[PDB]
Amino acid sequence: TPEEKLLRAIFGEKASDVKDSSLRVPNGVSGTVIDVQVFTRDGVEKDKRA
Amino acid sequence: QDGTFDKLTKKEALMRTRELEKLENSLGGIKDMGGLPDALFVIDADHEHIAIKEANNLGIPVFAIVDTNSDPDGVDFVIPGNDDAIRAVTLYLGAVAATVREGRS
Amino acid sequence: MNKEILAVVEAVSNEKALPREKIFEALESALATATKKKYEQEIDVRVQIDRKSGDFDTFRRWLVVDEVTQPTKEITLEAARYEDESLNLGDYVEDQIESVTFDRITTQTAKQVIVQKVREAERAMVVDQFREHEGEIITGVVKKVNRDNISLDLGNNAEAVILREDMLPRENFRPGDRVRGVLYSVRPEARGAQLFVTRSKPEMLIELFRIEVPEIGEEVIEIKAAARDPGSRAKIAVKTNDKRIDPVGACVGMRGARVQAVSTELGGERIDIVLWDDNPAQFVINAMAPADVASIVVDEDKHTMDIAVEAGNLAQAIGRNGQNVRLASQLSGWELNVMTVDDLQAKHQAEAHAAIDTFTKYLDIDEDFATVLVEEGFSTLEELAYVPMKELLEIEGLDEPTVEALRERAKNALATIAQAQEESLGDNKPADDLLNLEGVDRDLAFKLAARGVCTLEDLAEQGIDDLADIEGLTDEKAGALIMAARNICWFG
RNA sequence: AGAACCUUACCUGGUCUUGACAUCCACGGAAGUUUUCAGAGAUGAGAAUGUGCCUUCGGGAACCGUGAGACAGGUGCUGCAUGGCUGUCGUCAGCUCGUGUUGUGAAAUGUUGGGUUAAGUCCCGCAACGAGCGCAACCCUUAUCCUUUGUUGCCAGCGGUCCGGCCGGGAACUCAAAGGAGACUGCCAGUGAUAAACUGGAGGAAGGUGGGGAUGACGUCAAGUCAUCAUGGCCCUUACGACCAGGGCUACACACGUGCUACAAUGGCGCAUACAAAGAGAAGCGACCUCGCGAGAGCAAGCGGACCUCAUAAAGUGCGUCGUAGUCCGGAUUGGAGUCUGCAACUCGACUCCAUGAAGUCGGAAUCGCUAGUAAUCGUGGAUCAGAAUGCCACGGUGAAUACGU
Repeated sequence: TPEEKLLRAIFGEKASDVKDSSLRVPNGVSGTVIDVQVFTRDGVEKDKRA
Repeated sequence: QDGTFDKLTKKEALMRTRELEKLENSLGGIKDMGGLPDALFVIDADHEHIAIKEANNLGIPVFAIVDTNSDPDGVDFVIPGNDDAIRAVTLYLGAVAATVREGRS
Repeated sequence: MNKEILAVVEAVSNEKALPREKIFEALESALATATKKKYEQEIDVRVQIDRKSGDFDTFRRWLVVDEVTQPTKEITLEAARYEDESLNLGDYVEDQIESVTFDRITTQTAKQVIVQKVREAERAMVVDQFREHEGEIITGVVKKVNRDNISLDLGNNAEAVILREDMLPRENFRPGDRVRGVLYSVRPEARGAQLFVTRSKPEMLIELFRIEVPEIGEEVIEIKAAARDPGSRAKIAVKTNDKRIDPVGACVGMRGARVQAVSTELGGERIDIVLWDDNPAQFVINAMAPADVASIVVDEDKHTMDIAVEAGNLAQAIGRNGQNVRLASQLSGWELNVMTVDDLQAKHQAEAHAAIDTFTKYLDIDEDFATVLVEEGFSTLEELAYVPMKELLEIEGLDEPTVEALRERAKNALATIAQAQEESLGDNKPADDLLNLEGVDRDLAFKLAARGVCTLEDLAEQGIDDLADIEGLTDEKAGALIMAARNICWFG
C-alpha cells in the first residue's frame, strides 16, 4: 500500500523481499536451552552472536 | 458571495453580477419568503392597479393608502389620504411597521 | 523513496478528496505512537515528516514543569533553561532520537491511522452533505437488520439508522429492501451512525403530504398540526389563505387517491384530515371527527375542555382504547374530557353545588345569594377575592359596600384556609412556629405538625417518648429540640 | 466523378427459359484443366485429361449438370400512397411553448415600444415572468509567438569541398508535426438616459464576429427522385425477365442555356533566364541514357512514398523582331503521314507532324458575376479513368476600380 511503499524512503528496502513470515517452531515439549552451536561456511559474514 | 469571478471566465464574471443585480433590486427583497402572502400593504393603488387586482384573484386581504384620483373599489380596507409627498411616508410606514411588531409576539 | 512520498500523498489526496496536511499530521502521530512502543519507558515523542522529501525526524520531548513527577516526560525549569534560556513553564525540550525503521509494523500502523482519518473525514463530508436535507424524506437500501435498529445505505458511503422506536409496529424489512423515511437528526459523532431516520414520528406524515399534495409544496395549504399513533391512526390539521381552495378536499384528492397513497406508504395507517380553525372550540369539534359534538365547555385556567356527545356517539368520540380523544388532544394541545350530555349536566350540577357549599361555608352568605354568584359565573374563592370590582358590581343586588365585604370575607377565608394547611403541614405556620427550635428542618416541622405539634409551645410541652416514633428523630435530637423550644417559650 | 464494346435501362435481329442471380428437394456427375470447333457471337455438338477431402466406406460438406416445381426477377406505372435524401425562400432573423393575464370567443399579450447591433444581439421600459428551436459562442483552416522532437526537412556560425547541404557536423532557422500563449470592447477619450452601445487613440501579428468555412429554426412549393437503395399497392412471369453480335445515346432546316478560343501591339513568334503551392502514385507514377523533327518506343534507377517520380510552371523580365494588316492576328474546317491505349478508333478517342486556311476587325433590345489578395488574367494538380476535358472540384502566381447614397 502507499504506507508499505513508504518503507523505501526511511528503511531503504525496495519492497521488504516479497512476502512476510518468520519461521516459528511447533509444540509438545518444554525445556531449557543449555547449549547453542553456530557453524559458518567460510566467506559468509559472521553476525554478532557468532 | 463565494465565487462567480474565479470559478470561470471574466466575461461571464461581470455578466453574472448583472443577473444577480437585476434580480436583487426587483425580487431580492422577497427571496426568503415561501408561500403566498397574507396582506399587501400598498403605497398607491392608482399606478399599481395590477398589484391590488392580483391579490383579489387569490383572496388576499389588501391594504392601500389611496388618494382622490385612485380607485377604492379594489382594496378591501381602504385608507384615504395624501401619499405623494415624502413627508407623509415618514408618518405612514413607521407607524404600520410597529403594528406587525406587536403581532410578532 | 523521496518522490514516492509525493506520489502517495497525491494519490491519496486525489482518491479520498482529503487535505494532504491531515494525512501527514496523522502519519506523524502514528509514527510517534509506534516509536513510543519500542521504548520500555513511557516517553513523549514528536515526529515531523518533510512535505517535499518524505524524510522524517523523530524527537523525544519533555514538558517543562516546576516539580517533576514523571522523569521520562518532564524536566525542571532550571534544567530546561540550561539548554535554552528562552524556555518557560509549559514549553517542550526536544532531543532528536533514532527514527524508527519503516518496517511492515510501522507500515501497518500508518495504514490503520490513514484508514481512520479517511473514515473521520468521509464522515464529516457526509454530515455536511446531509445537514441541508434535515427534515426531508430520504430513500435508502436496507444493508443490515438488527434487533434494535436497521442500517440503511444511502449511497456515497453514507449510512443511516432507523431505531426500533422510529419503525412502524408491523414493518418487516429484509436486506436489499428500499425504505423511505424522514432524516430527523444529523449527529457529528466520532463513532456510530450519523444520520437518524424516522418512519414513526409526525414529520414523516407531514413530508409525505408535502410530496403527494402539490398545494402544500407550493405553500398554498399549510399543515398547522399533526398527531399520530404510528401504523394505526393519524390526524392532520390543514389551513389555507386562498378562499377558492378547499384544503381538506385538496389533501384527500380525487376519490381519496392522495390520502390513500400516504396511508399505503405508512402500512395502512388511517389518516383523518381536519380543517384548522383559529377558534379553539371549533378546532376541537373538527379534531373530534368522525364523532358529532353536542356541546363544549372550556376551562381556560386548567387548559381543559369538556366535550359532550350523544350517548350513541360516546364510543366513537373516545375511539378504540381512547385513540380518537388522545389524537384530538395531541392535535389541539388541550386536555379533552369526553362525556354524555347527561353526565356533563350532572358534573355542572355537582360543581355548582360544591361552589354553593364553599361560598355558604366560607363567606357567611345564604344559599340563595351563593346560587346567584354561581349563576353569574363565580366558582372559586380566588375569583371573588381578585376579580375587578366592576364585574361584581354588574351583578343585580350587589352594592359597593356588599362587594367590599364579600371580597374581604373571600380574602379572609383564603388566609384562614392557607393558615390551616400551613399548620396541618409545614408550609408557613409550622415552618416558622414549630421550626423556631434550632435544628428543625421543613420536613421535621411537617412530621411534627402531622402529630398535632404545630407551634413552638406544643413542642415545649412534649416528652421524648411522644416524639420517639418520628422517622429521623433520635431521642437525643428530640431532647435537644424540646429543650431549645422550652428555653425560648419558658425562659425567653 | 467522364456513352467506341462494356456501360445501357433503347432499336433491328439472332437465342433462352425454375431461368442472368438466391434459398430448398430429388438422382447422376468431384471440381478443375486443355483442345476441335457450328455460328457474327450466344448457346450448342463434342474430344482429352483430372476424379480432391471426410470414411457415418449402405453418404454429408465444396461444386457442376438434369427434373419438378413453391418462386426468383422488373431501370415496368404511380414521387400527390411513402421512407430516406435533397433543392429553395435564407445563414434571412425570425418560429413557438409553459403558466399567469385580457377578451364571450377566434386569438392577443410575451416577441410591443425607446435605443443599438451582423443578428426577438444585448440594455432599459412594459401585465408579463421564464423556457425551447434558431443568432452567437464551442469545432476545422489561415493570421504572429514560445515550448517539445529533428528524419527522407534546413544551413546561420564551424573544417573538407567531384565546391551539389555533397560530406563531417550543428539545433537556433525555414519546415514539420503535437500542446499552449494570444483579441475578451480587456485599457483610454468623447458620445450615449450613472444603460447598452457607437466613433476615434494606445499597445498589438491580428481590433471591434481578424479572414474564410462547416453549421441551414417551425415550416413553404401536397417542389425533385419509384432510375442509388428501401417500400404499400398495381402489373408482366415462354414475359415488360434473360443472353449475344451490331447499331444509337454523338443523329440535324432551326432556337435557347453554359463554357472555351479569339478578334491582336499592356500583342504574336524566336532566343536567354526568375519565381510556386497542392495533390497523386503499385496488373501504378516512371527517371537516366538511347532511336525519334513530333506524338512516342527500347533498356531500365528509385519509389508500395517529406527521400523517388509525374515535374524542366505560366505570364514576368532582358533582347531580337514584325509594323494596324485579315497578317509572323485567329486559328474552325479540310487532305495526306503517322503515336499510344484497347479484342476494336468506320459510324464514334485523344494526340502529333507536314499542308490548309474560315468567320471574326470589340458585338443591337436585353441580361449576369464581383466590395479584396476580391474582379480579372496566368499556369498546375486531382477525382472520374483501359482510353477520353475547354466541364466540375482544389491550388498557388500576378494583382485592380468604385461604393455620393436609399
